[PDB]
Amino acid sequence: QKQPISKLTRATPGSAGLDLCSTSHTVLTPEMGPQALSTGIYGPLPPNTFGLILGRSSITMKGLQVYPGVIDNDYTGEIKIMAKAVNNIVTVSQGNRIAQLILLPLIETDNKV
Amino acid sequence: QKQPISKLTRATPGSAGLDLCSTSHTVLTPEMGPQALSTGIYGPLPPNTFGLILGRSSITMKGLQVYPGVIDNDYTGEIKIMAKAVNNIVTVSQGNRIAQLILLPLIETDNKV
Amino acid sequence: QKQPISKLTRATPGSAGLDLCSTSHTVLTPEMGPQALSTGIYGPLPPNTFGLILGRSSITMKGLQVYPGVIDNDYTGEIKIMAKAVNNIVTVSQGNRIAQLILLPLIETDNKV
Ligand SMILES: O=c1ccn([C@H]2C[C@H](O)[C@@H](COP(=O)(O)O)O2)c(=O)[nH]1
Ligand SMILES: O=c1ccn([C@H]2C[C@H](O)[C@@H](COP(=O)(O)O)O2)c(=O)[nH]1
Ligand SMILES: O=c1ccn([C@H]2C[C@H](O)[C@@H](COP(=O)(O)O)O2)c(=O)[nH]1
Repeated sequence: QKQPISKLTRATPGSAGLDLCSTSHTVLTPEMGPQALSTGIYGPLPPNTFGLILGRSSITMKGLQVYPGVIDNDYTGEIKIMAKAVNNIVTVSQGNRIAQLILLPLIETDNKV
Repeated sequence: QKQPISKLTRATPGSAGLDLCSTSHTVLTPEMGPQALSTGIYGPLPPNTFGLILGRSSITMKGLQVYPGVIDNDYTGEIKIMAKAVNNIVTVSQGNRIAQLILLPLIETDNKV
Repeated sequence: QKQPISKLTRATPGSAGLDLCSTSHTVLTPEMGPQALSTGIYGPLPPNTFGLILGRSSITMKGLQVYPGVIDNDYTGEIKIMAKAVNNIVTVSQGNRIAQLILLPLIETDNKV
């Protein structure tokens, strides 16, 4: 876009996740293995939070696996969805909502950096 | 059931997850792709929390993949486990503990709803 | 090791995850299904936290799936990474960073234990 994370929207007031759509039309087959789908949405995240990319249930049930992804607080690049056709040929259309971004507290530890 | 989430139990005091068993006997093959397993347990969740469904390690190691699922705070339907046989035929018996529900803080943002 | 979790390091100040490497050389094929990779790193976790094991994006994109794993607060054994070659033969070398440990708040409920 570059579009910030503040332009994502959430389905309902109770929704845990911010919806992420692909900006591309993409056809995916099982033998293709993981593919990085474009979102046009960019990091970074609110202070003291990090992000988790997870699939939507309807999409997962339709045979498209989204691999859990961690977005770091200070990531400033494009948020991509890591996706794979499980059994069937899977077609993603431009603007389909394919994943969700969940925001979570970033816990501070003394681990060396 | 309908059974609320307050009837789930946790393995040990330190357990992060609430145990979820299937209420059905189900046989799963790899070529079947994702299947939604019944739990008889229903949303909604404590205030300002959302839920994450994840597999148990022993089950995952036995060849049954549970796909991460997001339960929204205000979801009032039945919590299903999205499961797939990875390589082998997998048999689930009634009342086997197949997944776990982890509760997490729901972070409020200004994103449009 | 036995090495505590306090010896893990994080890539950048903003990194959500603590890096986990395999201590073994391991070759993984798709027909092998899930394998538990050794880390030499042991629980337990900071008070009132639990742990989530997730893959790294580059590794996932290279065809190695890490299955999400839950580390309980009071787990005192070795943290293993549950991994599977998706399509291709995957080779893991000693000390490759293959996964990440994310720490999360442990929410207290009244569920029976
Ligand atoms: O599903 C994902 C996973 C990661 N990333 C970006 C954000 C992360 O901050 C960065 C580095 O990822 P890791 O290799 O640390 O997981 O890659 C994504 O866009 N999507
Ligand atoms: O593994 C899952 C994922 C989702 N849901 C229910 C709860 C969610 O609030 C609802 C909508 O899911 P999403 O499509 O937003 O992920 O479906 C489940 O029961 N199990
Ligand atoms: O990916 C994983 C998942 C689990 N465990 C260990 C830590 C958990 O506390 C313990 C029991 O796991 P569950 O069966 O409750 O998920 O196994 C791991 O080392 N790695």
